[PDB]
This record gives sequence, C-alpha cells and structure tokens, in this order.
Amino acid sequence: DNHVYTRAAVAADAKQCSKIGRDALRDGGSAVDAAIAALLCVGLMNAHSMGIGGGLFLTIYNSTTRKAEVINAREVAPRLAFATMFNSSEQSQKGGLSVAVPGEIRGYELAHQRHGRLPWARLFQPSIQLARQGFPVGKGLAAALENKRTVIEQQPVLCEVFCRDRKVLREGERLTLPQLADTYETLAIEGAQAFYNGSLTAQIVKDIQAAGGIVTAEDLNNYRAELIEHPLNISLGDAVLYMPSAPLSGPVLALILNILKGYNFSRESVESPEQKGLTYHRIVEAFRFAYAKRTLLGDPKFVDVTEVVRNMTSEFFAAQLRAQISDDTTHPISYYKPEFYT
Amino acid sequence: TAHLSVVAEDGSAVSATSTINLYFGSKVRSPVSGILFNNEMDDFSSPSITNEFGVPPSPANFIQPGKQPLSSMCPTIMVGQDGQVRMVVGAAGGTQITTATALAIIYNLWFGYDVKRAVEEPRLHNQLLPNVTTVERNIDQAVTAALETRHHHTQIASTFIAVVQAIVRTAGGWAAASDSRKGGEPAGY
Ligand SMILES: *[C@@H]1O[C@H](CO)[C@@H](O)[C@H](O)[C@H]1NC(C)=O
Ligand SMILES: *[C@@H]1O[C@H](CO)[C@@H](O)[C@H](O)[C@H]1NC(C)=O
Ligand SMILES: *[C@@H]1O[C@H](CO)[C@@H](O)[C@H](O)[C@H]1NC(C)=O
Ligand SMILES: *[C@@H]1O[C@H](CO)[C@@H](O)[C@H](O)[C@H]1NC(C)=O
Ligand SMILES: *[C@@H]1O[C@H](CO)[C@@H](O)[C@H](O)[C@H]1NC(C)=O
Ligand SMILES: *[C@@H]1O[C@H](CO)[C@@H](O)[C@H](O)[C@H]1NC(C)=O
Ligand SMILES: [Cl-]
Ligand SMILES: [Cl-]
Ligand code: NA
Repeated sequence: DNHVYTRAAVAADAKQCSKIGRDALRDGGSAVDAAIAALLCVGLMNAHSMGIGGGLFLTIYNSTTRKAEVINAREVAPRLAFATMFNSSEQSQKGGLSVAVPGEIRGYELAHQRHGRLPWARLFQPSIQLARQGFPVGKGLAAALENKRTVIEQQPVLCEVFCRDRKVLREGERLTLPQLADTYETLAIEGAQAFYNGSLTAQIVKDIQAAGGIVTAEDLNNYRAELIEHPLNISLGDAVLYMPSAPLSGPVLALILNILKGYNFSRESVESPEQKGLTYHRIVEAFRFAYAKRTLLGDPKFVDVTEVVRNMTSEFFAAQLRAQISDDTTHPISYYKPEFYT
Repeated sequence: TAHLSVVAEDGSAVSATSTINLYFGSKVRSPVSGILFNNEMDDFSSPSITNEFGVPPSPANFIQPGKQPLSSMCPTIMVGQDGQVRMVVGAAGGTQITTATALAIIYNLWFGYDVKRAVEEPRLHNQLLPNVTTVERNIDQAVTAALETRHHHTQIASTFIAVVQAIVRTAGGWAAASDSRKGGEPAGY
C-alpha cells in the first residue's frame, strides 16, 4: 500500500520474502526469526545475489536490553588456500577454486540459538514450498540472468534450472528450484549440522573439488560463526549507529559520516542549486578521503587494524580530513593519502 | 549481495547483508543439492592480479588460510538516545554498498527525505581509485554541473548504483522501503 506499518515491518528485495518475514513476525517470531525466514526466501527469488552457498553479517539490536550485537558469518579462505593461489581474475572469479567456505547456515544457527522464538524448521517451511512450486522470475533476477546469459546458457548445470528451452528465463517466467527445496528440507529437519558435519557435507566437498576447488570436510567441520558483543558504533547527534567493524566497511561508513557531520547538513543544504552542488561536491570529497584509508583494512584476526580503525572512527581525525576538503575543487589521488602499508 | 531490514513489534531490529559475491557466485551449482557456491575468494587482493590501471594490490587483504576477505557490506542500525530504533539500513552493490548506505542515511537524517525518497533518490559514487565519479541517469543535472565545474570527471552509470532496503521510525509507526532498482517491496502490519 503505502508501506508505513503501526507494529512491525520487513524490507527485503523481493515482495514475497518481505511477506514471509512479516508472517513469521505475525506468528510470534523474533526479529531474527523473520530475518532468517526472509533470507532463506531471498536465496531463492534472488538466487544470483545470496544464499546458503555464501556468507552474511547480521547487526542485531535488542530494545529491551538496549544492546546491539553483530554476528559474523562471512566465508573464510579454506585451510589449503595461500596468497599466490590465483594468477588471473578469471581464476579468482569462476570455478571451485574461487569458492570460500560458506558461513551462511552457521550464521543463521548462531542468530537463532541466541534470539529465535519460532522452531528452526518453521523458518524454512515457506521457502521449501516456494522452491517446489516455482515462482515468476522478478525484475532483479531477470536482469541478472540477462547480464550473465552466455555463461548460464553454456553451463548445463546452471541452465538446468535457470533456462527454459536452453535460453535464460525472463521476467514473469516460472523459476523452479527442486534440488534446493530438498536441501532446505534436510536443513530444516537435521539442523545446521547437516551442512557442516552431517548428511550434506561430503557432497558439498565433492561438488567444490569437482569444479577444481580445494575446500575439504575439515574446512566445513571447522567453520564457526562469531558473536561480536561490541560492534562498531558512532555517535551522530542524539543517535548511535551500530555497524560491523573490519572485515566489513563500518570504519569506512563511520569516516564518511564523521567527516560530513561537521558541515551540519540540513534541508537547506539542498534548497538551492548553489547549496546543493556544494553539498554533493563535499559528499564526493568525503567518499575519496574515506576510501583512501580503506586499503589498510583486512580481517582483524590476521592483520592489525586497531589504530587504522581508531583513526577512521575518530571525529578529530575526521575534522582533519574535512579541513582539507576544498570547496571549489577536487584533487589528485595522492592528495587523499591512500595507503597500502601502515 | 542482498540487504534486508527488519523491525519487530517489540522494537527489536535486524539489519542483515548476505552475499555469494558476483552474480551466481562462482557459477558452480551442485547438481545434487542445488547449492550455488559463492566466489568470495575474489574479494581478496592478490599480489599477481591487477584489477585497475595503476591500482596496486592491498597486502592487508591478501589470502591467508582461515582469513575472511575485506567486504564493502555495512548493515547498520541507528538507535535514538531513548533506546528506540530510528533507522535500519544497508545495501547491496560491491564497493557501492558503503557510499549508497551513507547516502540513504544523509538523505533521511539530514536532507529530511522520507524513507521511500531516501531509497529512490538518485545516487553517485566515487571510490578514489578509479578516479572517476559515477552518477545515476536521473541525477539533478545541477549536481553534475557543480561537480564538473569543480573538476570532477563524471560518468553515468549504465544501470544503477547499489540497492538499498531501509526502515525508519516515524510518528505513524515504521516506514519501510525497498529499492525499485531491484523490484522489492516491503510488508508489515
Ligand atoms: C598461479 O601461480 C602460482 C605461482 O607459480 C602457483 O603456485 C599457482 O598454482 C597458480 N594458480 C593458478 C590458479 O593458476
Ligand atoms: C532481548 O533481551 C531480553 C532480556 O535479556 C530478552 O528477554 C528478549 O527476548 C530479547 N529480545 C530479542 C528480540 O532478542
Ligand atoms: C563430523 O564431526 C566430527 C567431529 O568434528 C568429525 O570428526 C566427523 O568426521 C564429521 N563428519 C562429517 C560427515 O563431516
Ligand atoms: C561504542 O563503542 C565504543 C568502543 O567500544 C564504546 O565505548 C561504547 O560502549 C559504544 N557506544 C555505544 C553507544 O554503545
Ligand atoms: C592516525 O592519524 C594520525 C594523525 O591524526 C597519524 O599520525 C597516524 O599516522 C594515523 N595512524 C594510522 C595507523 O594511520
Ligand atoms: C584525478 O581527478 C582529479 C580531478 O580532475 C585530477 O586533478 C587528477 O589529475 C586525476 N588523476 C589523478 C592521478 O589523481
Ligand atoms: Cl535447485
Ligand atoms: Cl538487495
Ligand atoms: Na515504500
């Protein structure tokens, strides 16, 4: 309708998954239950984007405890991976060797153990039906299918589900995911264990390695989703913003907003073309300064980013960068001091 | 990548961004399980690969066994001083996630745009390397002009820049928006 709601809301990139999230809330689920049910659905309707073969982060806020937490369930490099394992973009983009260890299901399981109210199997139920019954291909997926027409049509295993008469499905056409339905059912019934150390594990390893990868059962056995009790935050006026730290881009977002807050943007900032143009120029300059520092970030378990992140979340640091933003001109790359070593 | 935002009736919230990386990830689908495997290894830097003219590898983001690759993802929840959620926001779209998320926040929190406009409003992006500023097709061309007169070279995104899902607390309750660039719609009660 209008999409203002008096009690609860789910915003997902497919209507049907937002609905599935909403129904979960309605049936008494937590915000986490709803997110998981919706996420499982998005893995189907926007299968090009995300799903149980990938990884995720969840930022979670509890209005009772008033605490925020983060769940890190991003994929990890397999135990056999090494720095020089790839020599071309193609090698790092296509095939089994490009696959990192999927965190998705562990992530759902950790979030659900900590905050779930519905049973685990209930979160899968609606998506199991969706994948068996099929659904019209939506706008996002149809454009992705189009964008990747060649590779899909040339690869029998993808064409198997993503084609109709050996050409990529188009918007409105029915997409059915019968294998995933079966896999989702197994997950619903056997739990997360089935993926990481159970009835799916050997097949997963075999598929990845058959495609030239190096993921092993051990990799899956050993994957752990991680609880982050103290996520990044920044103070913005009377609000606090919780977001993930490295290895995600919280620090980058933090530096952008902290640089820009010293200008005190308001409705007036965009009222006239003179103000609007300066405002946008200033935004682009904050982007450039923030991305200059981004190249120092990495997995904080493997690289020491403590001070880098301290600077990026420091308002004083931000004010120093804001002071080098010239209102009348942008600058060359070196001006912003991008760094590749500390 | 996909982002989604959730606020429950009790005022608890989830902002979650999830990804298999490129469209259809690695292009490896299990013929048995149906699982479509990520190509997240591509988010690492490699000393041997050059992605962009004059952009060096970032050794802080080299592959190590057990290491997680750098991500642009930044699922965010903004909470007011009273402990109530004010905004649940994030984006999909590679390196454009972080700038798009900043934009959605700026638009709602500072420019005063309601959540749907904050999501739908034209976006732009610069990530330093490469040097160019990318603008969406329907941006206010007075912005384009103010950028170019200040020596930004701009270019127009052939499709669109990022995908944002967002929820904002209003007097009437929770206003929700899904990005028309990808075709989502919200749902609630
Ligand atoms: C790339 O080159 C390195 C160094 O010789 C080698 O160890 C590795 O196996 C190669 N990888 C690929 C995917 O071609
Ligand atoms: C928040 O924390 C409180 C107190 O520990 C707990 O009772 C409640 O269920 C939690 N709610 C959510 C939505 O996580
Ligand atoms: C399951 O877990 C145990 C303990 O980690 C391990 O030794 C066993 O081999 C695993 N089974 C499968 C099927 O991965
Ligand atoms: C923000 O993070 C800092 C550093 O851990 C900490 O001092 C504080 O508890 C956090 N602020 C809020 C409002 O949670
Ligand atoms: C942090 O910023 C200060 C200047 O404010 C600078 O001296 C120092 O080099 C920075 N530290 C890092 C790791 O960038
Ligand atoms: C990048 O763009 C800016 C703005 O036009 C310009 O000054 C500079 O010469 C360009 N090149 C580099 C390497 O910074
Ligand atoms: Cl399938
Ligand atoms: Cl999305
Ligand atoms: Na809306």
